[PDB]
Amino acid sequence: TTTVGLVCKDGVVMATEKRATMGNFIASKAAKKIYQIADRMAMTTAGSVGDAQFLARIIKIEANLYEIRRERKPTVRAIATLTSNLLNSYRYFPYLVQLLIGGIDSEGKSIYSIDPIGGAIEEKDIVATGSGSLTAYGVLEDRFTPEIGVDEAVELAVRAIYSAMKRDSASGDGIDVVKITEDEFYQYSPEEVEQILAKFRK
Amino acid sequence: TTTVGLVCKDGVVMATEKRATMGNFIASKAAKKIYQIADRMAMTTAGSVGDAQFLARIIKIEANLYEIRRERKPTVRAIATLTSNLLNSYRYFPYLVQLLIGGIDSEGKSIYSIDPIGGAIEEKDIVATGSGSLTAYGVLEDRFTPEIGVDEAVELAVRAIYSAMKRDSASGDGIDVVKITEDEFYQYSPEEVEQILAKFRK
Amino acid sequence: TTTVGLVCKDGVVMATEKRATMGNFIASKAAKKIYQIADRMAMTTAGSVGDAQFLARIIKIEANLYEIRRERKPTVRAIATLTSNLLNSYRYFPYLVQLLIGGIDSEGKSIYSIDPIGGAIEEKDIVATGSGSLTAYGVLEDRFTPEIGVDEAVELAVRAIYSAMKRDSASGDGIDVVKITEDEFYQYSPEEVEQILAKFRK
Amino acid sequence: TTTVGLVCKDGVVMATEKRATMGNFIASKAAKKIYQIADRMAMTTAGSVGDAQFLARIIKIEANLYEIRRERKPTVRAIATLTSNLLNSYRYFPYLVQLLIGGIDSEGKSIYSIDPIGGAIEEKDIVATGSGSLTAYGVLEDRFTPEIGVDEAVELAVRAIYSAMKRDSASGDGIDVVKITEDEFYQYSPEEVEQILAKFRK
Amino acid sequence: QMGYDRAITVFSPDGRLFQVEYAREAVKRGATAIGIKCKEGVILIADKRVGSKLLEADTIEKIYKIDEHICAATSGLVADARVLIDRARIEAQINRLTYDEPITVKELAKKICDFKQQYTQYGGVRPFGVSLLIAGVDEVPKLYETDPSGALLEYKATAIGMGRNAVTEFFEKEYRDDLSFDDAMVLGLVAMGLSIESELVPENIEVGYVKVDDRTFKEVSPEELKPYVERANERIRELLKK
Amino acid sequence: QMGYDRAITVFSPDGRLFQVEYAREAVKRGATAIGIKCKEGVILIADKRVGSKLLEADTIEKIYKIDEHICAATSGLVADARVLIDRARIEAQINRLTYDEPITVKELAKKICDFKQQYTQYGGVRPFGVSLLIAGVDEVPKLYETDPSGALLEYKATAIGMGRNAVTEFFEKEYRDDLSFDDAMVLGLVAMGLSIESELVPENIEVGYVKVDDRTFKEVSPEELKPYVERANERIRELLKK
Amino acid sequence: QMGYDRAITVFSPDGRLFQVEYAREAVKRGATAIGIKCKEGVILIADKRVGSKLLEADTIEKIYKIDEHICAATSGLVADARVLIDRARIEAQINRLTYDEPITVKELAKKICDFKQQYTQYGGVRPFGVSLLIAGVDEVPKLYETDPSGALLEYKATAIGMGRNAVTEFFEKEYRDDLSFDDAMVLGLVAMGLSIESELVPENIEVGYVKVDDRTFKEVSPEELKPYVERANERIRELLKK
Amino acid sequence: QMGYDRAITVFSPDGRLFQVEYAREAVKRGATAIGIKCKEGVILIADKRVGSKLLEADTIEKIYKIDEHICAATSGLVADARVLIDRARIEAQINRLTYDEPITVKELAKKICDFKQQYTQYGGVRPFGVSLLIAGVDEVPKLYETDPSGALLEYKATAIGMGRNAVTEFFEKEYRDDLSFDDAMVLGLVAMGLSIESELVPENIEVGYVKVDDRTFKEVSPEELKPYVERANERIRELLKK
Amino acid sequence: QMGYDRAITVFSPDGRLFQVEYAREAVKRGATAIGIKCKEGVILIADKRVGSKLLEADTIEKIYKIDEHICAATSGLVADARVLIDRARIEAQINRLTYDEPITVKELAKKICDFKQQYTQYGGVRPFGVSLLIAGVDEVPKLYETDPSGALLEYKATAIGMGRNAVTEFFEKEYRDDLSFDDAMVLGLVAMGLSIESELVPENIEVGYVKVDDRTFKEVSPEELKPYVERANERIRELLKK
Repeated sequence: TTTVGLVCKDGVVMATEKRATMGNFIASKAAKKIYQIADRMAMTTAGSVGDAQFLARIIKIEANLYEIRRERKPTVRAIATLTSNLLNSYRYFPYLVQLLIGGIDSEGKSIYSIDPIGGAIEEKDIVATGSGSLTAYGVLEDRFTPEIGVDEAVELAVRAIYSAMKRDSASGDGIDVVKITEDEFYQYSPEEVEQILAKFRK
Repeated sequence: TTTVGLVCKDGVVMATEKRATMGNFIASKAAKKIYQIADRMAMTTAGSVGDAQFLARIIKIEANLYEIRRERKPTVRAIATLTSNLLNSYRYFPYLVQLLIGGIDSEGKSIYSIDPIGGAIEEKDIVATGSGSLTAYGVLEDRFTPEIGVDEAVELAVRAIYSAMKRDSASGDGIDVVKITEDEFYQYSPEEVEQILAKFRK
Repeated sequence: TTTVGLVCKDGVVMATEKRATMGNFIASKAAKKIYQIADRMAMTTAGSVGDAQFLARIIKIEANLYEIRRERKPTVRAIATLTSNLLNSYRYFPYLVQLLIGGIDSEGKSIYSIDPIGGAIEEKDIVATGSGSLTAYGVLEDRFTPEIGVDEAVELAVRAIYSAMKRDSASGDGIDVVKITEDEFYQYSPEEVEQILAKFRK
Repeated sequence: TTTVGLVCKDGVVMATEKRATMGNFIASKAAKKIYQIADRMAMTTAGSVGDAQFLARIIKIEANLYEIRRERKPTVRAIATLTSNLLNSYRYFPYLVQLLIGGIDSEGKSIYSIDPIGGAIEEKDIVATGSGSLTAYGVLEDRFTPEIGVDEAVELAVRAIYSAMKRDSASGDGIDVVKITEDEFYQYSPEEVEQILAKFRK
Repeated sequence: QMGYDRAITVFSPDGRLFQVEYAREAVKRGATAIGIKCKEGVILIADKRVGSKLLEADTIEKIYKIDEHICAATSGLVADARVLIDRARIEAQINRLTYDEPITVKELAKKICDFKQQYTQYGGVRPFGVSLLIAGVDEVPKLYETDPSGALLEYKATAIGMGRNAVTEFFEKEYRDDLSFDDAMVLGLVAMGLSIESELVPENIEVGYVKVDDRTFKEVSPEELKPYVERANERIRELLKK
Repeated sequence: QMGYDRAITVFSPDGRLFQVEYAREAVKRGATAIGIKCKEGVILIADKRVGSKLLEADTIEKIYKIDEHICAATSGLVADARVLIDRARIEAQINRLTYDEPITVKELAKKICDFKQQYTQYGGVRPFGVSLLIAGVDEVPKLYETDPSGALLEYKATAIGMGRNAVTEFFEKEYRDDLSFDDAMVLGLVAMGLSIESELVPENIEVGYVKVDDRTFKEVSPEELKPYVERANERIRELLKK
Repeated sequence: QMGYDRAITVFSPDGRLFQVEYAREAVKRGATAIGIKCKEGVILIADKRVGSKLLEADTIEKIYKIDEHICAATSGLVADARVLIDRARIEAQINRLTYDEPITVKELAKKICDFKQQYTQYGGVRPFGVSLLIAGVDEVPKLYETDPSGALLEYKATAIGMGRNAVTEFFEKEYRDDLSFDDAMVLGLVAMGLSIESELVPENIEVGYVKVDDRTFKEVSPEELKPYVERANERIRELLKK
Repeated sequence: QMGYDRAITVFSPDGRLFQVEYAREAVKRGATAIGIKCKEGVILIADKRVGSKLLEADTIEKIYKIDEHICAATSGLVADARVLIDRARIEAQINRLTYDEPITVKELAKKICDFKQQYTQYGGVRPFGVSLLIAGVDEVPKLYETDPSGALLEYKATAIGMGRNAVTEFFEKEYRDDLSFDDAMVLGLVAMGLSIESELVPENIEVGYVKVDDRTFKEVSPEELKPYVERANERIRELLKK
Repeated sequence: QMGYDRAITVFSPDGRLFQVEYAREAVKRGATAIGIKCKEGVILIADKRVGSKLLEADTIEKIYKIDEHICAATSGLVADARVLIDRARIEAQINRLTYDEPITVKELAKKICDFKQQYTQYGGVRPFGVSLLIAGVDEVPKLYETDPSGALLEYKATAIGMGRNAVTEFFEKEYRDDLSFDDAMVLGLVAMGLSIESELVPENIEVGYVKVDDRTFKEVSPEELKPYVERANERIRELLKK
């Protein structure tokens, strides 16, 4: 599994692989990995499939509850830290997922990288998370400009998961890319993206 | 062990093996592994027999209880969410059954898989779960049209399972097919199902 | 340990082995392994002797409470299902026993088999959980009929545990069989039974 | 995975190596793994990002609490002793961590080492701690004088870990130093630090 | 005096519980409900007439499916109904969870009585002042009344609520055990109509039943309801010419 | 006079509990229930007539099976009776569970006395209003009475409720230590007819019994009841002639 | 004087509990809110005029988000509303957790009705002296009122507070079930005008709505409300002439 | 009245909670505390007067730091106030624990309303006899008042305490919505000079504030207090000749 | 007045609480205890008068030890003081546990007063009826009076007990914030001699004091009370002639 993150100045783009592989065993075919926390906020998970969906629904519900309480939308930081707190409370259950929680809030664009022991940290650069992560970081940091479209941003995130995939048997296809352009919450979804990576072949 | 779910133009069909063998143990050849949750909702279990049944009884009691109390029918989404919460909370008494809850509801037709570790993912129109899964995907996709009839679907469901049982030395000779055509909830059951694959010589 | 059970044309007959060991002593010399649960209700058990002895006392008592409370004798379905909850509880204690609970009731004649993790399941034919179960299923289907009498049933049941006697280390000669015809609750006990396995000779 | 710390004569200087990696995901390499408890207090952790930031949050919240409730700036020992008590509460899951809490208070300048399961013990002007501990002692103690200012102290800490870095294999590139001279709370971060060490290593 | 009436723990020199006695009168304040048993099933007729035209005429519902084959009417406070019925719904399914078998009409009605019996013995609480009629067919048809006190009395036709007094007198002469399902349905709306002493309209009353050829709760639409209410209205007219 | 029925944590100046004496006068505000011990069995008769003819014959219907050899009838609140009776049934099966010993008639009555005394002593709850006749043959015939508070007294014939006093006075003349099953059954039917000041009909009482020779509960059947009405009524006519 | 309102646990002899009929009076003394249903969504309209100009002009609030598709308004103490609205928001969101479907207007109302009724039964806690309006479109537009009793009443149009009695009579004449979205918002803006006996300025009313087509809660901006308010002023002034 | 004022649970037939009005007269026993909101910052001015000269006035203070941009003031029991505000300190800190982001002034107000509400609801406990003035800037300046039950009113010029009524009259006239932070500081000392009924000495007053630009708490030391008080005195004396 | 003094959960119509007022009369009933603060320390004196000689000549204990530099003294209910100071002692130890630093007198006083306020909240628990004068030096000397009401007040000189009022009027004239350590204790001895209106002997006073220069509480023997006692006795004599 691998999840990638990057900060563009027109938006926040993160990506997933939705067909995660054990090594040769699969039980997915449209298995969810991208969770819509708001129009400006996303949770992209790498890990176990199941633990992430259970954790995502808790978080979605409280994100809305929090909007309604302060009459003021959550920051990206606030939802990241909420998940850190939940993860430690439920460490007496076996819920293991490493998360990337990113989006847009009024302070700007930012990403927070969370591990299942807690922690949220600001990165306004490259971030990636999982065990396709090492390969993924190699492509991404070099080809990062922080002055990049949200159009030229999707091509790079694609490229990153793709390189990981051809040197992992743990990451498969299903490649989804989410873009948060500050007008809408667009999910390109597997179908189109599998054809962008078709042309990174011949 | 294996279970399949496909969505037709006018129905949903799912299937189980109805005899479960593990080593060379037979605990009954008339055992239940098929649950009628509501009118045109069913639940099809893969995994171990006994945790399927115990967990199952409870979901039925919920299904009535939510209908009565709201004055309107539970969706597939309503109970899919419901099972996944129940599985995550009970990790003092976990259950090792892999569900596929499907049927016809107000939203239309759709089938969600619930992992034995919890969490509800949705599969678009094809899904296989269990050991027989890898081969089963390719069995269903071969004739698959979403405008496949209930009649051609029930037939199609039988070949996916029929590949899994003969290949293993610890799978059963029993099979159950569940048809949900909205004007019926037909339970094909071993005798009727046998003669469909009696054409395939084994 | 193995159990068999079969439903007759006018009653039900169930049977267990005798001449077994627990620790370093014989665990059956006049011991009960078929317990009378209600008036025309029984339990045959395959597993831990003394856990099965203790569970009989509880279920027996709750059957009487249903009868005394509601002025209506219990159905087989009631009782088994209540067993299922208790087995679910007793995963934190030794309590592994494989249970068949059969008899006559308002719905007619039936036997529900309750798994080691619990799960009632209908059988209106023959059932046997056990370890001798597969061999038993061999012998059982051969003279089973739905017009099998209550005295043609006792032959069959003896036959199977005699073929399983050589395949297990817990089964000797002279065994328990019970007929429950609704105008009888008659328990043959070993002596009669030697004479019923002397019609085969051996 | 190493920390050092030294009293100046006009502040507290502590340093932390950036890199924490778990598997193929680098948690920190570009991001914070040093935390602000208070304005005049810092805490450096040798160990995991998740455990460090979640625990630090606690120490931070009771640090602001102490200050507000009692209208008096906290002593170093108060916070120190408080972190120790916390580590007693959660001791059932990994919380083992090597901490230095220091900074300034009314009685002077101090740094206190908290042992991983509890306790707090003190260090006059030189501490280490970490896995590079042996190597760091040689460096800090050698170049220490009793007239040691803040300027050459931030340099001194960089040399101690970067010499450690070679005897370790766990430890990799990047370092954060913090200077709490009382008039500024600066987090130097890798970029400044590497350029200072461009003379003391090449 | 009189009472000794400001505690629930106190029995007065009468030997009654005044508290409890005040709460049977709180049933009466709630709107009428009419229960009627025949040998072909059990019909339950319930008043869903509340308010002028500020409120909608459909007002939930008031004849709640409790179980698969058991339904109940309420009389007394609607607020009191909500909570007694929440618990009642759960209990109906609870029997199915632990036995996987039908709940008895006798047994449901006893444990609906029991919840409030708890609230009658104990000193920290009041019973709800509500009387539910418990009508169903598990295997023979039965009609009971549950009482705010917690008394369980099997009826064969009855009323409770506003119409309690009115309908007993009516049923001394009219109620027979050789009546038809159709005759019972019609006779039950006449009874209700008498309670309100007015002409019926089929839009502000709901009739549901458990038959013995079904063993399932059913409910009779308002499009269906019209002819039964209309043959009722002649008989209300005869009565309101006397 | 008093104000010590206002509590149940108190004693009055005569050292009495007036709360318990008005829970006693709740029993007297319920329809009678009568017990007879003979030396051939023990026979418990309790009223089964209630309300208007629009209530089933089989509306309470008091003489609940508790155990295989123990039946217990009631007088008082039909609401509190039910919970007690259910508690009586549970206590008897607990005894079976923990001993495999069918509970003694005496020891069952004792465990009931103790249960109702928790509810007498505690002030956050009230004492029951109900008196039960606990009856059976453990290995000799026994009839006890458990009181509103839970006082255990052994009787050889008793009654409880509104009918109570007349039937006591009657036994004081007629009842003989030489009594047999046939005579007893007749005797209690006569005794029930003085309470109600009117004839008996077959189904307007229920009678349960435990024989020595069976040492098991059997309910008296209506048809078996019939010859006993006819003989009992002989004496009834004579004693209702003024 | 009474003492039939000393506690919530003492019924009146008439069979009513006085203390919730005084919590009903708690709502009236607070200011008005009107919920107005059409066939194209629902509108919710509430006082914000409160006090002089010391108080903030846009003072927060009567018009609360429950969800982003179900809204509520209150009358009574805005203490008992504030914690109750905290309880409401959680309650809708728990439904969203365990069903991944939004709460229906009817189902949220039922849960508030149970919640209220919890406090009503114990003597150790008082129920809220607050009433709530629950407005949504699940997929049928719906309007309810949940009482301080924890009773559920379905409404075509409803009002609570000071202006309750004026708005009722007013809608008895004018309101129809086929009013447009535009008509139904405006109609209730006259009624709201009448409730305070003054012209409506856009800074003393907060108005939100749930539309059927969107199914998304949206709040009417001060000056976007201004033309709807302006058309209402003609009729409100007219009617204050009399 | 004279009974429905002897508990926090009872309502009156006017539907007033008199225990809560009484907790509010407790507020009026305490010294005046004054808040102004302006668009460049918010001002908190507390009375810090000592009544004997053997008192040490550093702890007669109202002003409590809560968050690093939220200060607050208090009036009511001294006792009630310290425990309440300590809860609020924790609550503000907790919010930073689970979100990593300082608490909003509004959320803190909702949380501390809700804390006081359980204590108004539960009969076993009395309410906090205190109101807060919660003043901060979160991104946009805020001023709240909490009532003893937990009710929330957003202000723009306000006071609680003895002088409240007169301070309310003062800001009716004087307080304008265009006063600079400097200008409004003096105006708020003129409001405090009026209510205390003589001119002020900086030793008997304490000022704290939150401005928008600085977004910090500071506390005004007696050196930094004087230029403002000097301006204020001039006008405080003039209003004592009206 | 009535019914505003028989519980702790009720306020008066004026925002006073007459129960809590009576706990202040409880402080006033007992013996005087004086605390006098100076710039070199803080001197805490409590009357060790005995109303008989049979009473021990060092009666345990008019001056308690809480920490190594913190003491307190009592007036009012002496029963209560034992309990109350046990709490204070554990609280100073608890802070040495969790911060390794002794407790500041200000924050200690808050904690003790909070424990009091907690016992005000509950309806079945009455508050401590005792005032303690907590004295210590943390950085500069500090003196606090803790009241039965839970409220703290800091002083420059103070008294409590039946001599409270006399010594406010006395020190008001006489106290100055420029006494030396010796001059401070002597002036405090004069205050004790005034209150009791007889001369002092080392047997009707217990003195301890706290030095800045030692940061520690030390306890004064009868021998070394003798110089201070003689010097003081002259001023007292002159005061009891006028």
